[PDB]
Amino acid sequence: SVKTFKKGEVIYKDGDKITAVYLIQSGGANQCLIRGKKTIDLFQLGSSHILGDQVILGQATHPTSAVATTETKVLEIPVETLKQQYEGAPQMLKVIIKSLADRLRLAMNDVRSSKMEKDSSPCPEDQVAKVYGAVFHTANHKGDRSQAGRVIVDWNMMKQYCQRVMGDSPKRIEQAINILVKLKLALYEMGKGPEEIQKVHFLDLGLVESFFEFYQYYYFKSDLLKVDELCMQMLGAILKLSENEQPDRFGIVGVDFAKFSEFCKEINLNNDHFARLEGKGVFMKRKNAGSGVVLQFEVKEFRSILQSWKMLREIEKWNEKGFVDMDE
Amino acid sequence: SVKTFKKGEVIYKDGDKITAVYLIQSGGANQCLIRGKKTIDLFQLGSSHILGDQVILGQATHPTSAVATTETKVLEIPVETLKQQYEGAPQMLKVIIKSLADRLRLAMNDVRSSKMEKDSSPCPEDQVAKVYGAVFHTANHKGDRSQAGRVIVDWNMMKQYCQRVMGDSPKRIEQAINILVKLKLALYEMGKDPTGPEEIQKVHFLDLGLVESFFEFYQYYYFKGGRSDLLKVDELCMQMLGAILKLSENEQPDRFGIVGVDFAKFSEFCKEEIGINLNNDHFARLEGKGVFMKRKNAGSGVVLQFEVKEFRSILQSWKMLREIEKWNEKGFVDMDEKE
Repeated sequence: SVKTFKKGEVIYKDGDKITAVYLIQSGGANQCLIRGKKTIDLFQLGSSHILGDQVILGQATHPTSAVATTETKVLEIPVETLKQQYEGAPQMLKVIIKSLADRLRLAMNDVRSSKMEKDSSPCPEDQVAKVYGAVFHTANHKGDRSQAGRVIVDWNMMKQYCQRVMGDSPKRIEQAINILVKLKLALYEMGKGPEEIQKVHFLDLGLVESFFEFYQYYYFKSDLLKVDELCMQMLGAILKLSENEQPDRFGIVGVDFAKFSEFCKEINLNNDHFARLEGKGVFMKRKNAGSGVVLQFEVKEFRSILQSWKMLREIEKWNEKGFVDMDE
Repeated sequence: SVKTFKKGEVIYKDGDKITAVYLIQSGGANQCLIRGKKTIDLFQLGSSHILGDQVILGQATHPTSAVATTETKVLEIPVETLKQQYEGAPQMLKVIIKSLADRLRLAMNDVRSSKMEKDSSPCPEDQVAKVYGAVFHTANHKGDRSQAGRVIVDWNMMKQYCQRVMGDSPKRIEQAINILVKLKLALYEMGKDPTGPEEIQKVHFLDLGLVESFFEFYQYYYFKGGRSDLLKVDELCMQMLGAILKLSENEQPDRFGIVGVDFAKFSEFCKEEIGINLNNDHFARLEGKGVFMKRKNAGSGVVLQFEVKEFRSILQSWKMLREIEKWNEKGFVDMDEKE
């Protein structure tokens, strides 16, 4: 009997009685604590690991939760089989196994109590700039640059550098670069029984530097770093509307109020939506022409603002959930 | 046979080959890392635990030292007894043990890792390469290069970019740059704020290459493994390296960078200047610190080949390590020490 779990499926929840013992034959199980919508990662166990062996200690309940990180095939072992095979082991191996499991228990205890002792959140407000900063400088100093504008960095050669020289968890680093690839700002070269990432391609570091400079500028001194979904929806709606208009000499593209008002209804535009938009950074140069009022603006400004807003939105998605989902 | 240790006795030291395996029948044994005066307590095991069970998975050297915390009685078990008892065990028990011990290693590393975050010392070890990697990069990416040979950085901009993008307390950054200034590798442009005791306005980095060399050295030797004594700057080794780099100062290197020094002159100006006869033991020390040399019998005698760049960078990094130790002790960097 082998059990096949799909990616993201719950193998067992914290508190459930151990009905069988799973030997991971392929894939990966994330031992964690599913906490409402947040999922605090504990450990990642690949093949030849045993889940639910706590029954050796006489335990009846799973201490942690486990989630499949990939299609995970495990071998189902009857609990009493493992029980009677441990009870019938030579005395010294019994002592060694009890000691090992007991110490692992204790270590699991401090781990859970520590991971929750501090860091109330994945990506704290005081680490956004810092984190990406790390990424940037790493790719800016140790990356292959002889290509058409993309910077290639060995995955391990970054998991090292960002953790030793920059002081950043490789998990948070991977999640930030995951946000980058989800916004088609970066790419993942993969390969290598198992399949792992070998390199990472950064299409554009400039945007990364712009983002962390902007975040560190507003955060260390806000009403702009709170991304309002309505304002983003409006910014993205007007950006598409102004996509065809001719860029001016100074680069000011206007939009007739008629089409805009209609689009917004796609609720009812008034000056309060304008004011809510103002506090988010985007300013509208209102002008009067024969066609009525036209909302002139610079595209070099509004495009960058929408980008940084998408960045902040993905960071909020990272904080609310605990990780970055790239399937949607 | 049962061995009875008194409170304080060392059951074994780290690095010692496991010759025996002790089953704690009573008492307790603290597992730690004895390094001179500093003692890093890791984990404590009482009765019904086996010390030395790591030999199953092929450790063959003790990962940590073990000291008895009270009167402790242990049963001595031969290593080959346990190894043969394990190799003849069912494969199910083997995979159970392997998975258990690997998961225990993972959780132990997660505990030791999150404990070093609580370090309150001025410049923790695991932070050294982070502090300079932060200083260097900032000065390398925001510094004004108008004056040749040096990189000028505004002081407030330096502090802010280190705190907000590199995540470093401005006090620690200031003390690291103090170490830099003290070693003639940086300067401090003094201005008068609107308030006259003067005030740091800008910092001049005379040599960022040395900074990168040092933090690469440190990141490469700190995260290596259990052998973390390569960072202990040995006064005996530093004196000898300074002596040999003072000797080989008028030699021209070829495309590899190597220069020579008469083994004669080296030993003679080593005994008559320091006070020791050069022998094979001293070189066993500088070899374990990172100082390797090529001996070749050609012409006048045995000549010692080494690239001056590597040895001078190691000497500067040794200065750095000694200053970091002084900083950790005093709490600041006395820029007027003057050894």
